Parts: sequence; C-alpha cells; structure tokens
Amino acid sequence: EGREDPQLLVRVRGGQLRGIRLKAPGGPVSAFLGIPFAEPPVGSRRFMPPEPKRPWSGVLDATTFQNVCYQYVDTLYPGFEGTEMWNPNRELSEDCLYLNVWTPYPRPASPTPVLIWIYGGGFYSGAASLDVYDGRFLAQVEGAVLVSMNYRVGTFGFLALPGSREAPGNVGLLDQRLALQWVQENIAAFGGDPMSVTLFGESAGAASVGMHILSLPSRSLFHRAVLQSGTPNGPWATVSAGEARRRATLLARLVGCPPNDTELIACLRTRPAQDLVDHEWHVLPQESIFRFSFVPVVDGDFLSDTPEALINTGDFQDLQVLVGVVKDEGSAFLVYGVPGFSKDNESLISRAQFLAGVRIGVPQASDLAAEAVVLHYTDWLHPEDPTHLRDAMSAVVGDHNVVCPVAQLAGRLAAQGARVYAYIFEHRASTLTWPLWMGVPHGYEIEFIFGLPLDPSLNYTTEERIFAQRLMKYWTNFARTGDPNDPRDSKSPQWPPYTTAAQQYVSLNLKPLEVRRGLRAQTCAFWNRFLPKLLS
Amino acid sequence: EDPQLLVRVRGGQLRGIRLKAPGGPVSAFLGIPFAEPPVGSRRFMPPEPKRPWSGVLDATTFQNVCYQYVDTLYPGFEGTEMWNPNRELSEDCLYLNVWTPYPRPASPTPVLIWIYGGGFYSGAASLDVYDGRFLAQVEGAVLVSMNYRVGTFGFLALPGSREAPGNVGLLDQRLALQWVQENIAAFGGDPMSVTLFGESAGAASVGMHILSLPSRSLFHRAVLQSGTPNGPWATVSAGEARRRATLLARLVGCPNDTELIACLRTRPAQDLVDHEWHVLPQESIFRFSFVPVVDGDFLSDTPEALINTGDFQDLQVLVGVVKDEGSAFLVYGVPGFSKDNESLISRAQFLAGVRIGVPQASDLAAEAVVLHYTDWLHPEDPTHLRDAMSAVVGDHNVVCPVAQLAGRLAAQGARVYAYIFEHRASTLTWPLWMGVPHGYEIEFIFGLPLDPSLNYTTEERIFAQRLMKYWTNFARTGDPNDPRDSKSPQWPPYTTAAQQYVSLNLKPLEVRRGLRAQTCAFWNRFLPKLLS
Ligand SMILES: Nc1ccc2c(c1)c(-c1ccccc1)[n+](CCCCCCc1cn(CCNc3c4c(nc5ccccc35)CCCC4)nn1)c1cc(N)ccc21
Ligand SMILES: Nc1ccc2c(c1)c(-c1ccccc1)[n+](CCCCCCc1cn(CCNc3c4c(nc5ccccc35)CCCC4)nn1)c1cc(N)ccc21
Repeated sequence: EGREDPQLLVRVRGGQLRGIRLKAPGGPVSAFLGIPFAEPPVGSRRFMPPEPKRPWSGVLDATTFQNVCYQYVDTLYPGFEGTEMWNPNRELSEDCLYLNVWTPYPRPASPTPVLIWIYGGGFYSGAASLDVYDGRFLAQVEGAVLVSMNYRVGTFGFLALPGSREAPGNVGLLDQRLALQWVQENIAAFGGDPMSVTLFGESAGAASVGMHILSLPSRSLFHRAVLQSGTPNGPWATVSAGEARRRATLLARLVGCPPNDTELIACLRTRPAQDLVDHEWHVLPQESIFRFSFVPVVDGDFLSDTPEALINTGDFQDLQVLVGVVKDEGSAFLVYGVPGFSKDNESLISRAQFLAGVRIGVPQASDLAAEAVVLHYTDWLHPEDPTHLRDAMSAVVGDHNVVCPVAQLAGRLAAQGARVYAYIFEHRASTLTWPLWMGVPHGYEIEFIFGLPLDPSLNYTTEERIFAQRLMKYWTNFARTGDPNDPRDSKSPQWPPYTTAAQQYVSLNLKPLEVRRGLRAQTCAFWNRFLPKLLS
Repeated sequence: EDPQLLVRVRGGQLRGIRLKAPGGPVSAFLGIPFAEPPVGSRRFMPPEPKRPWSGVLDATTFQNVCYQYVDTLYPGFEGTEMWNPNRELSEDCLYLNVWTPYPRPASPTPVLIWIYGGGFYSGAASLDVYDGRFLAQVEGAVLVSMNYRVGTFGFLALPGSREAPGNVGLLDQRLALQWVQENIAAFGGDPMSVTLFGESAGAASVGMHILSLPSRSLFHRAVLQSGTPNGPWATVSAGEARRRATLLARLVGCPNDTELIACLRTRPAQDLVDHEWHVLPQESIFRFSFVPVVDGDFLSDTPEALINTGDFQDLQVLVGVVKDEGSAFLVYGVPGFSKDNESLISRAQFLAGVRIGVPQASDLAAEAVVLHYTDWLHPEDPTHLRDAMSAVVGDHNVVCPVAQLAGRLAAQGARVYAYIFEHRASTLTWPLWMGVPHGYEIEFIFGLPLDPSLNYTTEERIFAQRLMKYWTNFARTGDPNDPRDSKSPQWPPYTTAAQQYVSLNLKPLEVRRGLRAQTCAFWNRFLPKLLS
C-alpha cells in the first residue's frame, strides 16, 4: 500500500484482502469479490467435503468475481437473453469455492445485519457472480452487508455413494455451510453483525436454506431464513440413499468406470470434469421435467431423515421465516421436455398432449394418479380449450414442485412454533424476453428483490423502481427484525403472519399489499393429502 | 246425473265426481281399476288386465294405498306424514285416477301421467301433493296417476323364476300406460301425446320406461325430477335381488324357487313389511331393500350400460334437481343429524357419515370423498361439515346421476332441458338448514299454492303458475318455453358442449352452465376407478 483507498483494505482469518469501490445509482459501495473460503476441491479431493482455506501471504486481490463451479451450460435457445442470463458469466473450473461481500461505503459504524444469498439452478447450475444477484443495491440503499458464496453443483457437488468416505454426498451443502462458518468468524471485519445473519435463496437455493434449517450443525450459523420458490420437502430437492447410489453407479458405468466404492470413486476422479457434465442428464429414471440428477441425498448425517419427516416433527419456535412463490412457477419448465411447448409460439395444446405432459410432469405417478391429476385440473365446461390446457399443464408443474411444497412448509412450520410470513409474487418484469403466456416465471422476482430496477441503464419502468425499493424494505426489514413490516408506518397495509387458523399471505405487485387467504388451499390438499395415499 | 261425469271405458261405465278448483270445476275419475287385484296366488306376479264390469262403477273416491311401510321417525310431524298413506292399506290397490277439465275438452288434449316416488317402498297417487285438479283446470291438461306395487310386493324378485320374476311394480305402471292408450280418448285426452313425469323413485321409473322397449310405444315425452334409472340406488343385480329375497324368506321362516315363493305367498302382508329393512347389506341411507332388478327382460342390461349405447333421437326429456337433495335423508341413520336442532357436526362425524352415505366406498375412496368436500380454509367448521354431508348424499344419489343421464341423452340425440329448483316453500316444517329438501318441488309443479286455503304467499301462487306453464308447455310441444310469448329469457336445451340449465326460483329464469361439473366429474369419472 502506498496510495490505495483506506476503505478497501481489510484482513480476515486467512489474510489480507483488497476490495473495490463500486458505483451504485445513489452512491459508492465496497465489494470484496472472489474471497477463497475453501481449499480448491480439485484432484484427489473431487467429491470430498471441503477443507477450510489455508492462510495466504500478501494482499489477495478481491476486485473481480472468481470462477464458476463446473456446470452444464444451457443451449436450448442460443443468443436468447432469457436463458443466457442464468448461464455462467465467468470461466468454469473445479477451483470455484469463493464468496463475495458487499458493504456500504464507508463501512458502517456499528454492526449491520448480514444477508447470505444462496443461488438456485436445480443443484446443477448457478454462480453468485450473476448480474441478478448483485449485492450493490441492497448494500448501498438499505445499508446492508450482503454475502454470496459459490458451491459445487451437479456430480461435483452431489454425486454420492452413501456410507462411503470418499463420496459421502451433500458436499455442495457442506461448501455452503463452510461459507456460513466463514461469515461467523470474518463478517465483523466488514462491519457485519455475526449475530444477525439471515439466509435467503431461490429455487435450489431456497431448498438449501431449508436444509440448513433442518440440519443441526447449520443452525448456530444463522438466525433467520427466507425461502423463495423452493423447499427442502417436495419431489425434486432430495433423493434416497438408494436412488443416489443407483445414479452414481450408472454415471460411473456411462463414463467407463465400471464398479467396491473406492475403485469406483477413484476412477471417477480421473475422469475430466466435462465428461461428467456431458453425461449427468442420462442417469434420470424417466422422461421428466423439474427433476435434477445430482441433488442432496438423505444420508442420515447432514439430513438425519427425509425433509418430510423433519418438518413434521421438528420444533421451530424459535425461528422466523419468510416464504413465497411467483405466479407461474411451472410455465418456463414446460419447454425443457413437454411436447407441444415452445417459447416461440403460444403453446396451445390438445387434451392428448396434456395427459402426455402430466406423465412427464409427474413421473413417479401411476396411471391412476395421472388420471387423478388430469381430472382435477380439467375445466369441465371447456375440457378441450387449448389455452386452458396449456395453463393447466403449467399449473400442474408449478403446484407439484413449488406451490404445494411451500404450502406445507408454511403449514408445518407455523403449527410448530415458527413466525411465518407468506407471499405470492405477481409482477411480470416489463423487460422479460420469455413469451407473455409464461406469465411470471420461476426466477423472475429475484431482480426485484436485489434492486436491479434502480439501475437507470436497465430500462425498467418508474413503477418498477418504486416496487423494488418496497421489496428491498420488506426483505431487509425482515432481516433486521423478523418482521417485514415497517414500525414507523401507519397502514399502509400490514403483512400478517401466516397461521394455520387464517392462512394469510400477501400479493406482491405494483398495487399496495392485498391480504389473501389460503395458498391454493383446495388444490394443495390434493397434492399433499390425497396423492401420497394413491401411492401408499 | 251429469253426462260430463259418465264415461265408457273398454271395461264398462264409470261415474266421476265434479271437484272444485280455485278458478272452476274439474271432472275427476278416481279409483279406476286397471288390473285384477294382485292378491293370493297373484302376489309377486305380473299384473293381469282388469275384467269388464256390469253397471256403472263408482269412480268418485281414491282407492286403497298399495301395501307399504308407514313412517314413524317423527309421529305427528307434517313433514313426514305428508308422505304417509292417506287411505287404507291393501294389496288390492291397482287403481288409477284421471282429472280433466269440466266440460270434457272439445279437442284431444296432452296427457300427463304422474308416477310417484318413495324409494320403491312407499307412495300413493292419492297424496294431496299429487292432486291433478289445478293442472287440469288451469292448463287444460288431462292428468293421469296410477298406484303401483311397492316394496316386496312390487319388487321382491327371484330372478329367472316364473313365480317371482321381479320388476312387477314396473309392469303395473306399464299396464296403467297401456290403459291410458286404450281409454284416455274417452276423457278427451290425446293418446298420441302422452308425457310421463315422476319424482324420486317415480323419476327412475320414467327412466326405466325410456330404457325398456315395450314401454316405448306408450309415451312420447318424459320428465325425471330428482331421480334416474342409473345411479347407486335404483337398481340391483339379479345376484343381489336373489340374495335379498332368499334372506327375507328365511327371516319369515320360509324354508327350490317355487317352494320358497309358495310359502312367501301364504304370509300376512305386514310380516313381509316387518322384515324388509333388515335385508340391506350395510348401515346406509338412500338405499332401499326392494327395487327394480336388472333381469335381462324388462331391463335388457344395466341402466348405466343401456343409456350408454341407446339411440335417443326422437325423444324429449326434462330433468332436474332441487337445491338440497341430500339433507332430509341425513336424519334417517347418520349420527349427529336431527330435525329438532341445527345439526352441527364434527369432522369425525363427517368421515363416519360418508361411510354410511357411500356404503360401497373403500377406505381410500371415502377419504377421497372426505378430502374433496372439505373446506380447506375452514376445515373443522360445523356448519360446513353438516352442509357437506348433505351435499355428499345429494350429489352421489341424485345430482350427479342426473348430470350423467342428461349428458348421455343429449350426446345420443335426445333433446334435453334441465333445471335446478331453488325455492324453499314458505309452508315447510323441516328445519331451515335442510334448505330445499328432496321432494319439495312437487307441490309447486302440481299448482297447490293456487288454493288460497293453503296459506302460500302470493309470490308462490305466481311461481307455481309459471312452473305449471313450463311442464305443460313441455307436454304440449317438447319445449318448456312459452311459444307465443317473446322476451323471457329462453330456457335453452341442455347440450354436452354448453351444459346449460336454469334455476327455478322466485326471480325470473337464469341460465347457468355445468351442473355441477367439477364435483360430478369426481363422482362419475374418478370414484368408479377407485372401485375397479
Ligand atoms: N440434449 C441435452 C443434453 C444435456 C442436458 C439436456 C439436453 C437438458 C435439456 C435441454 C432442453 C430440453 C430438455 C432437456 N438439460 C436441461 C433440463 C432441465 C432444465 C431446467 C431449466 C430451468 C427452467 N427454469 C425456469 C426459468 N428460470 C430459470 C432458468 C434457468 N436457470 C434458472 C436458475 C434459477 C432460477 C430460475 C432459472 C436456466 C434455463 C432457463 C431458465 N429453471 N430451470 C440438462 C440438465 C442437466 N442437469 C444436465 C444435462 C442437460
Ligand atoms: N326400525 C326400522 C324398521 C323398519 C324401517 C325403518 C326402521 C326405517 C328407518 C326409520 C328411521 C331411521 C332409520 C331407518 N325405514 C326408513 C328408511 C327409508 C327412509 C327414506 C326417507 C326419505 C327422506 N326423503 C326426502 C324428503 N322427502 C320425502 C320423505 C318421504 N317420502 C318421500 C317420497 C317422495 C319424495 C320425497 C319424500 C318419507 C319420509 C320422509 C321424507 N325421502 N325419503 C324403513 C324403510 C324401509 N324401506 C323398510 C323399513 C323401514
């Protein structure tokens, strides 16, 4: 240091860091990007839990995002903003276990509440460097400290041969936990309050947040949680030890590693990263959508039991949670598998195409259950309307994978001590490039919660700017206090907790808050109470 | 002697009685024999035509009510007794009543033939609510109604036997229908324009006549109010009918078909009635011991099958339901339900009543019903659970079978008009929570509110006049709409595409779509897959 900016030099337990002074619309912020929190999980260390990062010497440059964990890059629609905005924005490498911190500039006087973001991507994709996860607006506007970490995805993160030592499973979650430990020891260097850490995340990230709520060593690492369009319970976020075993073994076969677990994992470790990616979809048991090959396994360790059992019997008094869904959870999933669906036409389907989709949307379902789904979603006045069928198929996927799982997470949590706040996000970005029929797709609240509309250069409407400010007040009010409502405010409609008695939740859109009752109450009774029994 | 009151039917001469109706005199011919009394050796057998008589037969009063169980759940209560026999009980009961205008119509008039209900165990054409005078006087109709055997006497079957072949109560009705063809002309009635109408078990009978080829040449149009030949209660199979008869016979100490039937014939009628309730296979409501049987004769195949494959092109049908088909049945065996309180039930009591209301339901199937009918916002609210139990019973037994029948007839070329009846009679003595219970549209169709001595409101007098117009317009032309009155709005036909039906209430007609579609899809399409 000679002439460096005094506000950008900070020490953490691993050594010295140099951050960068970033411009936000309303002023500067400090970012420390690419801070290593683990030893690169490379070589003999692929599939293994992560080890703490060994201290370095000199000043580590933390001015730019680090590598993205090895993943499948989407190619369904080349050039298309709608998919590319989720694609990796840095080089892919197994050396990817880094985290990012944004804090006010100058760093705040007294300790600030900390928000830790966990990206989604079905446990097979995503990076904390994506433009929609930019911590600068929350940091600058709400005075918050914001952290996001990379964690291994796909085979690299979740390939398990359960009961073995060399590939125990759940190591992606263990990267996330390591980063939470890192925040406990280090966040105070940045002015963050380690005693007020809220986890938030979306899709698979939300599932992860809930898995930290259900895993005891994670509990002392955070104090509150927000789950956006995802849950640990439900059909896609976990697998039995058996199923994960079948998958690893199948993948092994596929890459030339025939099966003892040591021989097998070793052979997999000699395989090139890309080979594993190039083969990971092939191990899924059925033609299906909203199913991912390598996901958290119920190992009897990180997850002592299935998320369903753990939410049915855990005590949560104790715990404050904000949960919700977007209007159209299913729609955008339809174009990755259901015949008849495309982003480039209005996706009007036949009744045949619907029955056919239901079997892919609900792959575990017998003929009888498939009929039950179809019968429940048919509009009997117009059982042939292409437009209604299209919307039903979207609803089936949304309801089965997100809405109804969230619906019970909120149900069981509230009944067992938790203060729960629930929402449905109903605003379609004016700037969306997916077709109008898709409505408000899975993923499209994120840019509003992070404050992107406030970037004048991004072409959001004025209404949208104000809407994002509101939502940022909601999230950080929740982080700061466990109540998304503003104490200094006077109704200005209140966000009431979700209870089992009242089942209250709010609409999030451009209009002031509207309180509604019951998240798809009838329809979720179908998925959560009836359907299970049509497997039993 | 009044020449108007003298008629020559094929069996000989009759004397009727001139009755007083609000707006003018009507001629009535009550208690006309149409069959040989089905007594002694004729018990359980097809009726035979009545033998000619000498002189002038006195047809001025109602005849005996066919032998049946008499209700005593609430002795003295108008709400139950109004359905009870209002004449002496006898196996000698095959008589019919005719009302016509006075004077006898100048030209041939449309004929309505009423078939009463009462679960094939009860009923009589003589009940005040089936009084044909108002329709006769006001709409100029010729209205006929017949007694038919009920319970063991009408429906005890040992299928395949010569002696007790089953469905004889149906054959009674058919004999009455044949009697109308041969004789009604003499009363100024038009035999080429006969409309059958009937409610509850009466409705299923009409349904059965639609589905039986010999009955088809005896009428031209049909009205089924709150009942259908398909559904869980209106038919039994040959195997099950035989089981019940056999069991009943055992129960009265009757030890080969011929032998068994001979002994049953030697039995006082009240013995058979004493033991009829005891042959039902389960604790249940809306199931009746002795009902028509799928015989391969009168019914060539199950109604479900018959409606499925039949050709119903030139056929006009009027079908409908009341708002609260299920409520009144709940007090007849579902724990927690009483007429003398608001009947608010617990969830446990709901699951329990579902097993009684849907006696065939497996553990999983009942939970399906329970899960579909719960208010998930509500979901332990006693008012709801009570209403839902009423809804389960109505839907399962009437509404959804109606919806199913309306659907197949329309699809197969019939012309269908449908309604839901939503007005609760002001005179009703059943509790408010029962709403508009099974059976309580009849007084309106028959025009009873027009009798000022009955204390109906003025609104009701006007309402009943409208219904009388709908039904008799329907009888005259196959279309219930007033064919010279403009602005209405019009009662549109039921079609499978649009599914249009109307509400009959104090307000002017309102057209709705789907009766009552999500729920009937449940009953008609899902539940059956949960049996097989
Ligand atoms: N031919 C191949 C080869 C390999 C794979 C294939 C296909 C596919 C696939 C592509 C098109 C059609 C069918 C199948 N896939 C993709 C199937 C699953 C894709 C789901 C895409 C999706 C759609 N949405 C909703 C819309 N919003 C998002 C997305 C995406 N990511 C995110 C991340 C967080 C929140 C939202 C969001 C990415 C894509 C587009 C929209 N989320 N995720 C692969 C997947 C693997 N794990 C491994 C290999 C391959
Ligand atoms: N211990 C015994 C012995 C014999 C019988 C018993 C009980 C009962 C019974 C009474 C009370 C509670 C449980 C059982 N029952 C009664 C079971 C059948 C009761 C049906 C009641 C009912 C209710 N509704 C709806 C309301 N409106 C009506 C009625 C009644 N009839 C009609 C006829 C046409 C249209 C409407 C209508 C008669 C009763 C009350 C209301 N219709 N029918 C008997 C029946 C048999 N088939 C044979 C024997 C006996």
